[PDB]
Amino acid sequence: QSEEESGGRLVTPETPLTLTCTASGIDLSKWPMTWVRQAPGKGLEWIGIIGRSGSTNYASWAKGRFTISKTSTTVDLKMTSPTTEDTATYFCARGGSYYDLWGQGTLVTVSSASTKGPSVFPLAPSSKSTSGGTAALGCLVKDYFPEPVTVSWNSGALTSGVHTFPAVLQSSGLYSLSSVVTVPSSSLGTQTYICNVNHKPSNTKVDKKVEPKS
Amino acid sequence: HHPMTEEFKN
Amino acid sequence: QVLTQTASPVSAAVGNTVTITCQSSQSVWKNNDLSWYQQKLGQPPKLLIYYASTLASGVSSRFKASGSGTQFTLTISDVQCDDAGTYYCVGSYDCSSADCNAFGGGTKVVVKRTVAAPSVFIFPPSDEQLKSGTASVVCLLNNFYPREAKVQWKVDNALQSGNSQESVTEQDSKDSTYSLSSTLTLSKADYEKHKVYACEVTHQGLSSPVTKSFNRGE
Repeated sequence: QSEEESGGRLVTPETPLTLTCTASGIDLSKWPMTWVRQAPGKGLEWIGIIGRSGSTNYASWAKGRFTISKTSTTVDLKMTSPTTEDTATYFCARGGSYYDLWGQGTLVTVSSASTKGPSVFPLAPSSKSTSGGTAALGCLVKDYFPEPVTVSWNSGALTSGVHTFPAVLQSSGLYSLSSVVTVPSSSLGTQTYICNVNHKPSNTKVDKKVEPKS
Repeated sequence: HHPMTEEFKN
Repeated sequence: QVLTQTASPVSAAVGNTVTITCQSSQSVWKNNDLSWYQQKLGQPPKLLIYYASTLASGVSSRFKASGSGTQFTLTISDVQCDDAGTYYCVGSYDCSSADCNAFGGGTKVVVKRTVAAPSVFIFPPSDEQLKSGTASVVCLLNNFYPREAKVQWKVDNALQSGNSQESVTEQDSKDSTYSLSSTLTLSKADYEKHKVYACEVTHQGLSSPVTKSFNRGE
């Protein structure tokens, strides 16, 4: 009883794009299925619906640019004349009146800019500065396009005290983000801190060890 | 066709 | 259709109550096909209420809702830290004469707490970055409340303007604080021309601004 979207990627305007919602443990003939989107920092927006037997309906604002179809295991969303205003995370959801199951979303970027992988730089814990028995350290993930990047610490074992900030769009049109963690100052000598950065759109994967400066 | 409710509502 | 929700933010202390209203521009299907959702940043929405008042499976009984026609309300009682987030209503309509469904605009819930001053850290650019021709100086304001804060950057006591960007985390689901990062971006050429780099932080929880600084290369 699960949904997983795929197919989100960078395309130039007017280039058609198909997203796929793969269902597990659901009989798609028994449920209306819905596509929804959310632009960064904005609200959810209904796109359309495919009914139990395959009939479709769409938002008035879509102007025929979206087509939903389904198989016994998937629901597709085809977007035909994308513009920059279609950049968003796209979700598939189970239901017609209301939505009880959701995918994690897939991110579509519509832009003429090129893919660029990030550089990863340390935010080195201060050799001589604390703000409460606590030190701070982190990683700066700079100059990438498109979104998203993911950051974990010590392969996901370190979660407490972690703040991964929202990406900022720079004047260059590239994204940057910082991920920081607060840790006991006493641990700086003995504990290893590695930030695991992944930018799948550029096949960039970096494991960067962050340590005090000499 | 099919009643709208059987198609689109749950 | 347009569903108009309570303006953000709705605020409440832990153990208190908030309500969120949702007005539909037209009556929903059968006067009660209206559902409510909670969303946290980076996650899909979670169903809370369907058919205007029915609690979804596994959702806390702290959530209740009512309404009919065009007028609906969601009530969150005994507010807890992890209620921080954005709440949406979804209208369901007659497909034959309208769009089948629409979302309200969302209402952010902010959990109140005691004022907390930020802990401030400053990070010089790494040598690896400097090799690339750019310098990023980072100032971290950690675990503060409320969200309002001011970061000023000074380079050899000269106030910087237009070369910093900042980003803020969502309200924390366990301690109700915010954190903020400000990045000052300089060319390597400009960075190597100056000595003292300083982040000055103003916040309601500080009696006077806090400065963190370093000297380039030390």
